[PDB]
Amino acid sequence: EVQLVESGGGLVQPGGSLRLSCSASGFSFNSFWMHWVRQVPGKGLVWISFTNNEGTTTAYADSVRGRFIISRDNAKNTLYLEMNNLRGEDTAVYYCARGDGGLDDWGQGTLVTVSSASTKGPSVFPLAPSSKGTAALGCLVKDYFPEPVTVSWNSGALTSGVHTFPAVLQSSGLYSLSSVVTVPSSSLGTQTYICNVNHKPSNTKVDKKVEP
Amino acid sequence: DIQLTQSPDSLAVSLGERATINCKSSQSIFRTSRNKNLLNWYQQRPGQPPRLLIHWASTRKSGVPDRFSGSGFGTDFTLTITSLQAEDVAIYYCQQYFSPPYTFGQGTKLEIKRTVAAPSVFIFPPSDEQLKSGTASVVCLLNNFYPREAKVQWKVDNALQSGNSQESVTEQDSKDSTYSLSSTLTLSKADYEKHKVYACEVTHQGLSSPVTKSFNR
Repeated sequence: EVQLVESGGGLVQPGGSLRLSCSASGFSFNSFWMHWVRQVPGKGLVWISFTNNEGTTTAYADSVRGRFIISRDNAKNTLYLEMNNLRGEDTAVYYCARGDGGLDDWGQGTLVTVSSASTKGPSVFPLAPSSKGTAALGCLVKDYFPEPVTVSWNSGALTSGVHTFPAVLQSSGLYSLSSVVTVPSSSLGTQTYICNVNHKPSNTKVDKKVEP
Repeated sequence: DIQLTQSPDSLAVSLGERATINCKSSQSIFRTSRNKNLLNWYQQRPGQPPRLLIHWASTRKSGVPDRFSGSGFGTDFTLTITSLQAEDVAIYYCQQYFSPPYTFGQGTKLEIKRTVAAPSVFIFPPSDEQLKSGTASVVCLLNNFYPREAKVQWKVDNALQSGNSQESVTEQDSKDSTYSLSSTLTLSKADYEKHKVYACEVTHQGLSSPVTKSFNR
């Protein structure tokens, strides 16, 4: 297997429209109720909408009724959420889930950012280990908008001891974050360390080698 | 509509102990046919989608450990987590599946109380590539510590900095129950080249006396 995948989220101007999709696989989609739930970053889960097996019954949260439309293409194994007249209070991660008892098999979610601020790619700077048994190193991902940014180390071959910090909004209104990793000092002579930064909203993909 | 009120908003319980989380509904969610209270419990772990734990107020989803159990009737519901494990770090939400809108409670943040862990302190000078750009970011890292309470102070040539630094804390680790923190000191290329000693001083429960990490420009 059961899989639910949300897509179609991105930066949109206030007053704008956006269409979210939820692709279902590994089950008989047409036999289940489908739900949309949203989460404003750092806040709680807010139920947004649901549709029954064939889309004959639909319901909405008060905050979205009149602007949003839930629909399903059972033959295409897809749930949709058409969002109109978007406002800052709609900025959230949007999740889809299947019914029965409650909500199950929630997807990773899609981020919807409602803002008039420009898309801006980050600058990636190394946080190099010093010569002065464990060593720390990282990448500073600075001055971007909107969220998100993803960071991986050695193309995903390095996961242990990695801490990617939550992004913080700077005084400028641009986001900034650091991703760090503690490694054995014994590896610093031969082991290469590369942070793989991707900022899909700006088409910015950066691989940066951090050397001591 | 139906309002779901959770209590407390946040909770700190020790490893191996029991956590008790309340959920009160503004009205009955008991469906006479089927003889069930339509209450769900979800767990949302740091940086993860929510997971269904319990449906029909007391029916645990298959694969969910028996340490999790739901109870209650009418308007008063409870989620109990016995023998708290590190991987239980999450926010817990109750949800009403009786009548739309299928409303959630505001969530209950569950902090795992663990033994005191001193931070490993690392300092990073601004890169030469960033200095070319006209800005200098100095980074101080506090790695794998418990509890959250930490004092981080920047000293540039022993002069106590203020208003020029930002902090970011990671969510409690699901295996070792610690926090990690970054403190970023931001300066212009000009204000940065005016000084020599760049130091980060860390005060935390685990350290006998405040630790200092530094470099000379």
